[PDB]
Amino acid sequence: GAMDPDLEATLRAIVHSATSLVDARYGAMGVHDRQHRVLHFVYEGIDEETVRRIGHLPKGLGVIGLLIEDPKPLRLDDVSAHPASIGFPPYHPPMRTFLGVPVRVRDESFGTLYLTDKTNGQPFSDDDEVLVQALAAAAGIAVANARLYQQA
Amino acid sequence: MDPDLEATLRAIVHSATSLVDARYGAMGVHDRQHRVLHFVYEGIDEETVRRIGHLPKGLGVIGLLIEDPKPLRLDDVSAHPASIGFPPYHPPMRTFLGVPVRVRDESFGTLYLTDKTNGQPFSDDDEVLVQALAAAAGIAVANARLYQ
Ligand code: HEM
Ligand code: HEM
Ligand SMILES: [Ca+2]
Repeated sequence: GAMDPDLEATLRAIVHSATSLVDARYGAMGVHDRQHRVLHFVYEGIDEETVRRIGHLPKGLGVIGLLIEDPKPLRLDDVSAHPASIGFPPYHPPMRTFLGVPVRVRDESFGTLYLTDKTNGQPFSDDDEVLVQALAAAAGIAVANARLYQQA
Repeated sequence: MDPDLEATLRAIVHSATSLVDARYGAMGVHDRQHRVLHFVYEGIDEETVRRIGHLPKGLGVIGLLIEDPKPLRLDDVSAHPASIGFPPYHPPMRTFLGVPVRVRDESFGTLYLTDKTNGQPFSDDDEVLVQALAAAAGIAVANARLYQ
């Protein structure tokens, strides 16, 4: 099923603001069920043709997985050099700098919010982290409170 | 009143205020009539709150925001034609950014900030960020409304 439309609008807006305000080239959010299973994937910074070429959506593997069990923020300067990295699939843009956070409400997990490749070639900042966390928290509020499906 | 909602709305106000680096931030939630249902804020000391006495009714620029729900971003709130004025003992405030707190179906209130640091006006960036936070608040309110 498609995401509830208000939830989707809210999540795309949160991803866009996060991406813009930390000056990331790419931004993404995975929306999960309560068991960390990826349900939806919201992103920006990649053109449609490149999206078609990559083909398959992410499974929430590699570095992204770390955000789920160690729910504190993670910054890396060369994300795919991390030993948990699965690697980029064919056609995916190479990415180096990373800032990622879990999306939570209290102790419930709702997904992940992560950004890559700060445009000045610089590492993500402390201020960037704090902002990203606040956005994630807002995202957790949206997902937790989102309208559940209803038959006509 | 609702305590877990109230705490959610306060967290959103805190996020808007601190991230934009405003001195003051508020959210007002109204009924279909416009009776206030929630008014949460930060940046003003309890002593000044008592001095003001009466709660806002949602007039002036806020009223405008209720009437025409779209972002409103001003160098000087007192200079807007729809400005009603501050009551006695209210802290002076000058720069203003307000956005609706809403979902597609309905708008429930207004999230608003004043007096960005160093006397600077609120930016487009600030406005977009506040809209994103407000939207999350809008979902939380909608969910609460859904109570029978
Ligand atoms: C635009 C925002 C995006 C960001 C910030 C992002 C970031 C990342 C990162 C950091 C990794 C893993 C590095 C590692 O652990 O090896 C990854 C892997 C991956 N990405 Fe992306 N990516 C984005 C967009 C996309 C899109 C649009 C697609 C597909 C349409 C995609 C498909 C994949 C796949 C299949 C993997 C392999 C790991 C997995 O299955 O989870 N990505 N991405
Ligand atoms: C701290 C966050 C606050 C902000 C950002 C804020 C801002 C504002 C603004 C922008 C106006 C409209 C001015 C105009 O239209 O000319 C206003 C008016 C008003 N304010 Fe505040 N305010 C805050 C807190 C308070 C508090 C704590 C109270 C007292 C309980 C209060 C009481 C009022 C009253 C009575 C009005 C007159 C208009 C109306 O009734 O809605 N304000 N304030
Ligand atoms: Ca540091």
